[PDB]
Amino acid sequence: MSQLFNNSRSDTLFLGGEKISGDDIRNQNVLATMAVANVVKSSLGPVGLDKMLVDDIGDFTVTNDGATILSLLDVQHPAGKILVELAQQQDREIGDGTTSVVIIASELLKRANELVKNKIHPTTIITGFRVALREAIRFINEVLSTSVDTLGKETLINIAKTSMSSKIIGADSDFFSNMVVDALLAVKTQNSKGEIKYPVKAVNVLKAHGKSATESLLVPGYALNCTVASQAMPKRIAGGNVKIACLDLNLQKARMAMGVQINIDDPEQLEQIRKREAGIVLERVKKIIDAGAQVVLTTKGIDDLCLKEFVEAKIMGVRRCKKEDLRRIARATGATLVSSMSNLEGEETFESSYLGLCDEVVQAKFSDDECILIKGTSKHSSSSIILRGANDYSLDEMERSLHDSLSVVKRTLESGNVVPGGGCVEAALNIYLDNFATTVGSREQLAIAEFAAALLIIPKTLAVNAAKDSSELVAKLRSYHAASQMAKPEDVKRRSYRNYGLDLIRGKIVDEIHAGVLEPTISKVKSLKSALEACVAILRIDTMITVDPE
Amino acid sequence: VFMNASQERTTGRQAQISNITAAKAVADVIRTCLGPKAMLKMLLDPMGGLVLTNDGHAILREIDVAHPAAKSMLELSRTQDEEVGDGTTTVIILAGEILAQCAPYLIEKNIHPVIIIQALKKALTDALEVIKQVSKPVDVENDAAMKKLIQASIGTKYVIHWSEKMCELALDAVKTVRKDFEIDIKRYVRVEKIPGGDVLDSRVLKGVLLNKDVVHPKMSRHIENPRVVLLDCPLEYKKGESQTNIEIEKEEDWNRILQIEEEQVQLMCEQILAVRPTLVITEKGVSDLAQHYLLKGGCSVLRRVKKSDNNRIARVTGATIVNRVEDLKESDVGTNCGLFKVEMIGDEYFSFLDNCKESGLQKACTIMLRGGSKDILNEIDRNLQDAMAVARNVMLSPSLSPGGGATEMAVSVKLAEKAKQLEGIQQWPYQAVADAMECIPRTLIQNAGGDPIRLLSQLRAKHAQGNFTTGIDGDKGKIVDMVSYGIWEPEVIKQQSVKTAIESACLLLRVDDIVSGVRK
Amino acid sequence: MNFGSQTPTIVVLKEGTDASQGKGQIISNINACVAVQEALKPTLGPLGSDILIVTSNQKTTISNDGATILKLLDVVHPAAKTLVDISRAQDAEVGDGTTSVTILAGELMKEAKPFLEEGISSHLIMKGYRKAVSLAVEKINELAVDITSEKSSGRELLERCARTAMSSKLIHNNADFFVKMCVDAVLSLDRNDLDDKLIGIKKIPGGAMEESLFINGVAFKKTFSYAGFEQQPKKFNNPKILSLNVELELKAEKDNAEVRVEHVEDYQAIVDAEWQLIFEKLRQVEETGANIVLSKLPIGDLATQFFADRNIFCAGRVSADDMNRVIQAVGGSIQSTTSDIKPEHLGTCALFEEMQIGSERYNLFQGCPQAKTCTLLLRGGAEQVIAEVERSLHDAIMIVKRALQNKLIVAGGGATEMEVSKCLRDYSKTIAGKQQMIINAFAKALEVIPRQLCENAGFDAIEILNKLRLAHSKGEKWYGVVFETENIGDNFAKFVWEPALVKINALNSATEATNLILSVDETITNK
Amino acid sequence: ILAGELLNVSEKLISMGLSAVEIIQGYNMARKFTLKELDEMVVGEITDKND
Repeated sequence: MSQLFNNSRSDTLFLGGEKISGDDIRNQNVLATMAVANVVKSSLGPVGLDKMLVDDIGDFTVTNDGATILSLLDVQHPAGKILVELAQQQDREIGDGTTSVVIIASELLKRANELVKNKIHPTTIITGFRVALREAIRFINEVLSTSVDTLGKETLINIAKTSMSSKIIGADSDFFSNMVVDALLAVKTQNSKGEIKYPVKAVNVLKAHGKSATESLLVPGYALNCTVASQAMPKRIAGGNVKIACLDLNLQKARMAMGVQINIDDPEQLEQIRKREAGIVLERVKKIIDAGAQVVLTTKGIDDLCLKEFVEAKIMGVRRCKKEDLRRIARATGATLVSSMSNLEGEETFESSYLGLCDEVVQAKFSDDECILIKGTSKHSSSSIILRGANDYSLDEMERSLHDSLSVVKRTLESGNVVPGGGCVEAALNIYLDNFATTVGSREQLAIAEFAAALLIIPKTLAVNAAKDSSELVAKLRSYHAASQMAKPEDVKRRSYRNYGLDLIRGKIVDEIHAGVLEPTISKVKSLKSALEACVAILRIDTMITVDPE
Repeated sequence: VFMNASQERTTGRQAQISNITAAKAVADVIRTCLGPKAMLKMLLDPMGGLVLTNDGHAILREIDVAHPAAKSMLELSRTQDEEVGDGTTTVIILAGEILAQCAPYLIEKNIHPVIIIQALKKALTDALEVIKQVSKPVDVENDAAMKKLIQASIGTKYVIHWSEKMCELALDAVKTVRKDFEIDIKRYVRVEKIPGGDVLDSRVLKGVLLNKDVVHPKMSRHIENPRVVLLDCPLEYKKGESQTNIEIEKEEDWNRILQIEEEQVQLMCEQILAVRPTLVITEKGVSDLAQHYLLKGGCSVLRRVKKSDNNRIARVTGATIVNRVEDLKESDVGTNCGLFKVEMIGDEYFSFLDNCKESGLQKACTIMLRGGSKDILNEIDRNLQDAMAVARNVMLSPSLSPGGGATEMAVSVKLAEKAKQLEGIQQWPYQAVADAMECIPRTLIQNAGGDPIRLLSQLRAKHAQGNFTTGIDGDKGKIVDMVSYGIWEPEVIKQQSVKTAIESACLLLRVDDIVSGVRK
Repeated sequence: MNFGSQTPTIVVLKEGTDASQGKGQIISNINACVAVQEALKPTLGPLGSDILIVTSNQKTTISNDGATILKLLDVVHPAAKTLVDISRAQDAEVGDGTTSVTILAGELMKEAKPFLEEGISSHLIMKGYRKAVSLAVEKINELAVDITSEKSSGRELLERCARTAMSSKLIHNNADFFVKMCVDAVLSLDRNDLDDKLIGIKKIPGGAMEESLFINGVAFKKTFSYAGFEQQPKKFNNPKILSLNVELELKAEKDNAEVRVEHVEDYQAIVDAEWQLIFEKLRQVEETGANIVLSKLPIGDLATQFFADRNIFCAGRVSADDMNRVIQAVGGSIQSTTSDIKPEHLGTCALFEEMQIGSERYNLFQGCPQAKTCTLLLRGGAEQVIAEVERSLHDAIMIVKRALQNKLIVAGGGATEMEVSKCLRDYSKTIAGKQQMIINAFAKALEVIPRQLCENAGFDAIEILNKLRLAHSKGEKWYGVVFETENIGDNFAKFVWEPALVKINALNSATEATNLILSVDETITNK
Repeated sequence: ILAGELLNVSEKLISMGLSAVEIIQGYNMARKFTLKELDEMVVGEITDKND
């Protein structure tokens, strides 16, 4: 919307690029805001559609997550990097509301920029947003609903299906609902002296393309992706109480410390010194084999020298794997991870307490890839999910689709209070802020009234991607929510409305409780706070100064 | 400007139209590659070689296609190959037609893609039940039944003339690798090829075929009962991880250094002679000094061997790989070796190791092939991988699906009947699936030279009344039944064709906009 | 079957043609109109600021109104040309409010931005504007009060309406002397036939603006002044003005005539014959007693030599637009035949004097009570001020020009737009449909004119609009913003009035300009 | 619009193996039947053409 550029003044000189001041900066900030905003508008909602990005090498990326889309977009505009890093902050902390916080913060900048031309001061505009946000948080606490009179896991099953919507797994969300709920409950641990916490990424995601996505098997235990060192080793271990050895010590021919220079005056010493180099490693592996360990995990590669004794003893060898993956194996099976093998005494020894316990250790071949399936852990339970699709690019989307579903359920069990989703909160916060600021009024009434209509961008965008009539659905959301705000908590009726609306599939107003769509209260909070700081930082900038690179 | 973006942004309905048109062109090239009369496609690689095959897997692999949507069709080729290996051409043709036939709308009806996707998920579930009902189980222990089953993929290839000989090679190769459930893998199947010769003279021989002649002239090239021992360590003198750096004060110490190097290697040779092996195989290089003391005891020396061949040798003779010479024992020595011989061929030498054939570890075997040239060998090798993969599905899944396009047409009839009973808004996406299923048997008519209008009209009428085995004849282009046609195909091949094609179509329907060249 | 090698695909449209469709094309078309509006926002209001524009020819032109501003810059984007057409149509038809029409036309597109982002297609949005524009015009006619009801004077009616257009220009401070000119300029013209070519203003470099004069006569300036000039008296008492369409020359523009004479004595006759033919037409002019001779075509030397002894002033090479302005005030009309000149075709006047200003001499006709024409001589320090005041008086005369045809009192200065907007909000409450939000947006879009009034004045526009809606609650009219008292109040007591053709055409042009671009969802540009 | 859709509905005809020779005869016989049925549907016959 900027034409004629700007006239360079000779009385004003600075090294590097020219300095632009006035309304042109805020006009370019909104122009750069709407550029990244229009990308995530079509990807929001179950009726939304994602976009494709080419890497110039021929490979592409198909994902519905707004964080990955903005991460692949490198913005040269200084204020444009705020919304890019906002999505990376959203999924890292809460894990949900990534597309919404970008669209909410975009409408906050579009309406506030129109208010700056109204001559109201930006700090007064910012004050109106912060005062309205303080009361909006208090309204969120009033609409909280604690799960009660629910049968089994249906509470977590219905909430998990909300994050599965808008993504390729939305059609299969009925089958995938039981896999996500049971995955985070198996990794359940205890910390902070009684506080329940869950690990992130602990559930392994394996990519094997074949069969169908609905046939994906849920392994009652951890699965590790690795290839066997020697093909002569057994791929299946029969019998219970399988001992797993988690070790960071590789078995290889190793050079002595660089600070040592061997000088020998006799040729006869060349036989014993060369033999002892391999003999030192034998002392560590000999005590492990005698302990009866069936599976030996190793962080680093193992030469064929020590792989001979594993075949005779029927011990399965393992080579380089991720360091963070071997930690949860020892914790689940009861083994203790050993970075360097040593004892309190000056003599080397091996204790049976360092060996894990499980029901069985098997290696299953999915397509042409081979992975180990560890089922029936002893000390702590675990889980893994093997995603199946038509091509590897669909599996890349299902990984972020599964990772986003794990973050929503994680925040669900931390706070029992939940709020209805599907544009119900955004429609409820509009009317609550309409009656608000009418008492104070004065100049701040205009800035607060625009903040209420700024949250209307979320429910209106959902109806556009559905190829339906938006004005018909928006007028209904304003009809049920407005009249019920003044209700008195007796004679019932009344507030029984306003708790539901905006169903994109059938285009009708239906109850979200019977539908099952819900959202955790953690995803709603901190989303407007992060969107506010992104709006305040950009709005306060009168002049942008660019320095040419050296 | 802003970031990396814009240029020409394709938005609206034309972005999905470009995805349908580009993906449709993928199946149009291999459209003539389906059926027994299918032609061949010659490919030109940047390396300077030549690839001539009718298999859509190898055709779409070497061809470089630059397009966001069209590359997703290229990835579907390895989906059918790695999971099964048969039907790669059928999946691409089916998935290419589904996107065009099931979603011409949104150009006209303006139906939302997810609404169509919800109907595709219900159509995939009903399509699996129809295949299960038309599938008749077959005995896996019948040798005569497995021969006609392997010829299914052979009928569309060039080896159909040798199909009587080809089924003998594929049946013995899968049965040998099969280990007792009955899990087999092609990593132990050897693809090694012999240039020249007669195809009828090619036979599957147990053991590992080595290209290396014996090292010494006095090494026996004929042994009645060879005893094989595998050594990973080289017979040469190991320098060690750290430098020795001998300081020699007196002139007599230097000669002892070179004298021990002869005795140290001799010490490793004396430990080998304890088990008196007839054939010694070393993974790494061997010194000319170590071969003498091994020849005195009767041991045989060979050239360095790759790691891939060491695993196949241990399975045939039952030997165990022994790295440490001091730990070598008689229990790890391979036995039950039928014959050891070396035949002369102008290109290279060839060493034969025969198995005594008489539960334990799975046996390994190599497939010898005599072609007319080097490129003909690569074509039959791809034909064997497609033919031997058929025997892997019947063993794991005894169910047997109808072939000759009868599977896809049987589903199209059932989808049309339930389309009127379902009604609703999903009737159009659900009924459009049946139109994409009948395109595969329609291709058989176009390649045969018949009239698809009159043949497909009588095929649908005779399908309900006559039987579910009615299909299109490849050679005569007539209406025949698969019962008297004598050729059938496993259900796993048909299940992978329906699942992969539908699951891939749902990915392309969700595309909104396309931006190219963002960054690396 | 193919000809050879490979055949590339043929693109439907010609290579290089820019074509884009969908909702993104309309947003790009609206932003093109808003960007043009940004330059005309500060110009609205008596406190508005001028815009300096330099073209590719380095020709300096300063114009406050949006009609000439859009003429200087060359517009490329098609949607931005729509704002240029409404500015030129408003200028030719009326000439007042050419900037306000662009502000209203672009504001309707701005209020339609959140509607296009929704699921509402542009066809239903145009229906609300077409329905609201019909009711908005009927409200203006109901707020118009006839001036003859109070039985006031007709001269004072045109004075108050002329001072309104003097705002935002350089005349606002000097309007005391300048308004008394243009008001007397329209009264000289016939009430049945009003012409903008007769009021044409000459550009005279130098001088002061307050030194200008108004006389019912006209000035044809001068071109050459051949031999015999500066001897003739430049001050006449009661001269007889004569005009000739025939050219006085000796064989100059006449076609070549071959003359063949076979005798020497006959050659002497043809030489003196040309002297008799030229002096015959000159003698017939003296017989009529005409003291002033005007001509469109150049005047020969012998002509001016003949009238030099008779003191009769003669000036030729006068443009046709100036001569047509002279023939009205001089009574009888040009006779191109010297022998056909009759006494009743000659003109007269009470006084004639030629004075020099800005190193240029001008013949001024004075003392013509029956003159139906008028002249305006403007001065100034800069040459751009002269072009600004000329265009300022041009739009000012159009106020009193359209007022004589139809006399209607309409509020101005944000008073009319706020009253019509409230009447539309009460009508929108009974719609109960998609048009309810469009009419409320249409009434809110009409408030943009009072916005730039307070913004350019330095006062906040939020507090003023809040005081308006509380005041407009009870029945009120002419109530608007006042810049002098700094307080908003009744404009009827301020005597500031505006014609009805300004507000009626502004609503119809803004609606027509808005519905034209919103109906185009795809733009194709070849070459 | 009508001529553009006649080519779009022929997309399924050609895909089924119907030659373009019989396609021309299909539209020609259908066009003659269309013009003959338009006369019976006219309720707006007017002899005035003046008022």
